[PDB]
Amino acid sequence: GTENLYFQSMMTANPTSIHQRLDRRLSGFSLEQPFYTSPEVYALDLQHIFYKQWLYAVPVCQLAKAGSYTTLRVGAYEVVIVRSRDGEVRAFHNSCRHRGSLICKARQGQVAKLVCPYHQWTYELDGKLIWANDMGPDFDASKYGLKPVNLRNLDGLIYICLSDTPPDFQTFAQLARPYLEVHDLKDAKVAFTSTIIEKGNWKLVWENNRECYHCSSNHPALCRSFPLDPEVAGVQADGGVSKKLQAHFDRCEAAGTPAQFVLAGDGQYRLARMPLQEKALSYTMDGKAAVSRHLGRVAPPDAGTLLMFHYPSTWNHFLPDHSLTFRVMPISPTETEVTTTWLVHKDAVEGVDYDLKRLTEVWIATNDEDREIVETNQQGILSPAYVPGPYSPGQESGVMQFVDWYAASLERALA
Amino acid sequence: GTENLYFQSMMTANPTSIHQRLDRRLSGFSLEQPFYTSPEVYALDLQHIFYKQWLYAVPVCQLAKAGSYTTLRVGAYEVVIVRSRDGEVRAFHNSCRHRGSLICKARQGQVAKLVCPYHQWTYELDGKLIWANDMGPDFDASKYGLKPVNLRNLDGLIYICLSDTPPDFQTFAQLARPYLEVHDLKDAKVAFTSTIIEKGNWKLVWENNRECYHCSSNHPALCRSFPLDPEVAGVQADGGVSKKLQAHFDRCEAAGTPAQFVLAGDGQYRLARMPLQEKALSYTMDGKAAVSRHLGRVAPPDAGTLLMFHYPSTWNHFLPDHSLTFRVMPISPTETEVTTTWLVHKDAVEGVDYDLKRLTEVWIATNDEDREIVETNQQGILSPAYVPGPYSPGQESGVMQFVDWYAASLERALA
Amino acid sequence: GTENLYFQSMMTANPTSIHQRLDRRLSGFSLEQPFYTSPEVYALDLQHIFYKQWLYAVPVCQLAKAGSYTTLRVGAYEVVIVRSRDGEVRAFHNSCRHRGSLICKARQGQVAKLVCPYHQWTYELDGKLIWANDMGPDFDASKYGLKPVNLRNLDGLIYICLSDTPPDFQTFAQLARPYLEVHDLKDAKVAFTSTIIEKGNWKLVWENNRECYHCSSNHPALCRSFPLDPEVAGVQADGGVSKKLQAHFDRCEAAGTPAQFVLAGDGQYRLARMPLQEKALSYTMDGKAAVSRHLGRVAPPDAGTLLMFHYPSTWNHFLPDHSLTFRVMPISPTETEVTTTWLVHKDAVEGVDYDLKRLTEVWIATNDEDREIVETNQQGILSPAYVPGPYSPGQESGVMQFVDWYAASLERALA
Ligand SMILES: CN1CCC[C@H]1C(=O)O
Ligand SMILES: CN1CCC[C@H]1C(=O)O
Ligand SMILES: CN1CCC[C@H]1C(=O)O
Ligand code: FES
Ligand code: FES
Ligand code: FES
Ligand SMILES: [Fe+3]
Ligand SMILES: [Fe+3]
Ligand SMILES: [Fe+3]
Repeated sequence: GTENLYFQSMMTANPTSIHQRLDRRLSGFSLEQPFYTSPEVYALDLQHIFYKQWLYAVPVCQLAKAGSYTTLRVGAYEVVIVRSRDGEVRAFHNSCRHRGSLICKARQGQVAKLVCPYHQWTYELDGKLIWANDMGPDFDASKYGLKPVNLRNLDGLIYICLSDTPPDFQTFAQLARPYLEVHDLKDAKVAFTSTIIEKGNWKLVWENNRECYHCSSNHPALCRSFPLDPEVAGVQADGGVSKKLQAHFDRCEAAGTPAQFVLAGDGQYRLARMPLQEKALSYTMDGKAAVSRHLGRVAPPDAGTLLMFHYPSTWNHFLPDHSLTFRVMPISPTETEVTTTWLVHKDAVEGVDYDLKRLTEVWIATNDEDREIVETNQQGILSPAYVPGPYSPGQESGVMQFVDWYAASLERALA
Repeated sequence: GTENLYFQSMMTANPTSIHQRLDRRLSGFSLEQPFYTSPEVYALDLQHIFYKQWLYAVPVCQLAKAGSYTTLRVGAYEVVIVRSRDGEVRAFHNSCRHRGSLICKARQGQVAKLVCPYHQWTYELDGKLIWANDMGPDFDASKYGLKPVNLRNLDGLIYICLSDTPPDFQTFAQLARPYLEVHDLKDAKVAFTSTIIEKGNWKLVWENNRECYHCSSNHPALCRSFPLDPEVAGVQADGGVSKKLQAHFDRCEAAGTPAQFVLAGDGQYRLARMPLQEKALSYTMDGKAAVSRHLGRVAPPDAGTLLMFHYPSTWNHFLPDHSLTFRVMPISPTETEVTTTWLVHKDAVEGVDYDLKRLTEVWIATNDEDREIVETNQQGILSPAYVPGPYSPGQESGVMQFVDWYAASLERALA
Repeated sequence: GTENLYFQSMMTANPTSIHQRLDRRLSGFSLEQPFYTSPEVYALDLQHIFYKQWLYAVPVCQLAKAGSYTTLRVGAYEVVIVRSRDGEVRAFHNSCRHRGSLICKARQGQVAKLVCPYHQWTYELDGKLIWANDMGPDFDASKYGLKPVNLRNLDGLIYICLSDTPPDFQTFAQLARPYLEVHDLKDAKVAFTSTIIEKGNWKLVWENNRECYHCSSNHPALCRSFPLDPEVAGVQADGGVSKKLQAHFDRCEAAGTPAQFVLAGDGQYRLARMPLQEKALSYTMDGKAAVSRHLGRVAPPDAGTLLMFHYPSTWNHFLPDHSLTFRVMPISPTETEVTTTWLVHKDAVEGVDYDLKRLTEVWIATNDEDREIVETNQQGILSPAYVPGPYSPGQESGVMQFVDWYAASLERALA
């Protein structure tokens, strides 16, 4: 399979020479092999991208209850996110300060205190070490609380940053709020979660995500509701919006629902509320709303889909009736974890207000089709005969946009 | 298992120092550990041996039909071999020139055109890019056809070479033709294929193949039909042929069937038509022909077995009634893929002219026994206590011959 | 799982800089990450610790019969231990001197001679090559006997050393004999063996073993019979023995059973006969003897447990009724094999004198609980946020003792 091909390919690969490769890179072409296949570049992507930027973790509604927690792995980091006694959500390194053990072993739960399973060093929900057995009179517990992790709440969506010197989150947060607040995500519940591993590099997952050049042949279910128009998927709107699209933005905004396409100065994130195809209202097989009790106050009913990406961790679709978040996490040079979360109103009842299959089938199928595509792409790229090829200017503008953001971010980090 | 032992062994291994190891190598001894166990030597074997020499791929009869194709992996290369519209068989890198994707995902099939599953760039069966959607007015498709792979047809057997500067194939092809043509391989069909992975280095598979020192204890089925006489398996005939053997060569050649032992000047290949044991006619449990409708025009009926090896990819047995090809492909430092293909006349009918079990049981068993032997050999070699030992001059002349060819080829490539 | 976390963690890890890390190490703290996670340190641990020190292999009673043998893997070494024709137990490298093959493929068995399965080079049970087929007149078999492995018999327990220059074993052997001889281990049989792989570094297995700081929360079955008192598990007795403990040592020694705590000058090994909790006599759920026919002549019946450790390979519990040996063998940087062997009197009859479940359930459970603990510890340590933490002086004195022995041994080896 791909794991073998990965080993085979790295055996004869030329040196990574990253500065030389970055120097000769042209924006209109796919990346040279080792960006997608080498452990050297993968290590740089972890150190300089995933461990330095803000990352989407989970919806805040998963931490609704007192003492609730959820855990996730980011690269080699094990993080626990908890609702503290004061109602604040905080994140910590899930590593006991005694001898290093994980403290929370389950993916989610509720606790009164964080108690290490090894020797029961006990921490308060704010990270403070409040009991350590028989450590002697010269032990200073104030030096041994859990190590915090930088955390922000983006209007009901929890973001974290593993750096001691996180970049600016506030510009993004301020920009996004008008678009997100109308979805009332703090009042959501998780209706379903799907976690899959795709056997391709995280950048291949993103390049695939940032175009619909592949969609008509590969996504029969999605194409019923999501338009193939390159302006929707891509970033050609940044230079100017078509009349048809602006007319949609205006219908939304006349109705009080922010829609207008906005792209970060540095290209890290984009928000836009795009029309669905034809008469579709939601990502379903019949095109109608999946949930009869809407999540948020979006108007009009055919307001379409709020697209939001924030590199490197997340793309999202916020519809009038429900919302979907996607989290991208690196597993190895040729493996990527994608977590899709369906959010519905907290009072929407499964079997009454929505049907689980009807709610999820379209994107379950789509993700599976994307995974197959990404994996097939990865296998060809592993050939030593692979060379960069040209992106379509009309169909892949969004791919070039992502690859530029990635290369610039890496260049800056290596400076 | 062996994968663990591989990791354990490389941890404490001395540096590879390949030039120093090559310098001190004596031809009468097995190779020092890292030749059989190290990823450093494995990488050199791929780069300098498998990616530079002509390799057996598949019988041409698998590409009998219009638009037929077959795919194979050689190291990290994914290759597709196709019968083009003009009747020519060509090979290409199975990597789309857009973003790199595999084009043909199945092991075999038929197509009208080669259509990439990702964004449907469409290629003619000669590799030319004939359609690429929405690539703009400055896109030159003539720069983006599939990359060709050097290919030859050795009398019904397809060989390929991954180098842009392939070595001479013509000397071998010219020498082999008289021996092969009488088997009419272009009129064969594949009756059966067996693919196994042996957990030993590709060179251990070859060293095992090039002797029958192990045969009497390890191959009860084979020994019924294949002689143990070292002159048969080995290369002592190169210095002079025994009277008994020459008498066999003469029976064949008086009957118009080329038999005489011939060995390449550089040792890369050897052809010889050798007698079977006793009264055996074929590789069966009862010694009689497996197929009643013969593949080719070999005479007399006890002409025996045409042995042909061509390093590094193939050994072969061509009998009067059917033929067997073996393809050796490297998987990792301690793994090798061996593909055995049974060829019979295209009009031979399974259940009438041959029985599948009767046709295949002997070599299925033999390959399994060889695999066990090679794997057991590999495990001992992984010990840091392993040191070269002496080959038997009488029983292992053919092993020394292979190891010399390998070492010389590596020396020349590193020069 | 852990294998992924291992790969993730090594990607961004700082250089190992082992001399710098060793230089700054403080004895009161857990080790810096790469000691527990890096392949570089693992390679040094194999080369300088496991391949240089004496290691426990198996009880001699497994080699009771003529021509009996047993095999084990130590790192990448494959070793065979055999009872020779003269009654001596010897060990050899299980690698044929011809081409390297394993000779003995089974874990245990009996043979007349050691016959290589490949080409049947035949060795006497003392390693001498007595037959090699068709090797020519200039073959000197005296140069090609099996390579010996240094072996000692510690009062019924077989120890080996992979170095050509083994350290002193005699000081340990002489010290241990009075304690061990009363267990009559030469008259034992193996009642049961359990082999498990724990997904943590071998040093984490040892650090866990050398404290009961974790025991009250994690070992309900064990705590019924094994005391939590830090003086029992640890090495605080080295500076002076409590009155209660000395009273126990005196009961044993008045009765002729050596008990007194003794610790090696260099800390490599320790023997002590410790009291069990409450009225317990053995490691059972009811606290009574597991076997009605005792192994050895220990007195009094509540003499408790003879604890013996010898780094890096073994800890042991010798009770009045039966004994348990534990063998620690490295598998990878984050994997360790632990083999627990229950020894009972050779005439003790399963189903009459002991019940298999009753005999083994306590330590089967305990080992499983330890494995979970070690694996959870390993996962947290893999975080790049992991930093050394302080050991409990009162509860983890034995952990510091082991870590000191390890660091000193590595320092000396690198000198
Ligand atoms: C639906 N795909 C194609 C382009 C947009 C992307 C998304 O999920 O945002
Ligand atoms: C049958 N074995 C032993 C020597 C020849 C080899 C072969 O398959 O060509
Ligand atoms: C029972 N554990 C805790 C300390 C002693 C250790 C042992 O098995 O020797
Ligand atoms: S590792 Fe957490 S209390 Fe010891
Ligand atoms: S990768 Fe083949 S058409 Fe895009
Ligand atoms: S490898 Fe043992 S006899 Fe040949
Ligand atoms: Fe898609
Ligand atoms: Fe064989
Ligand atoms: Fe324990």
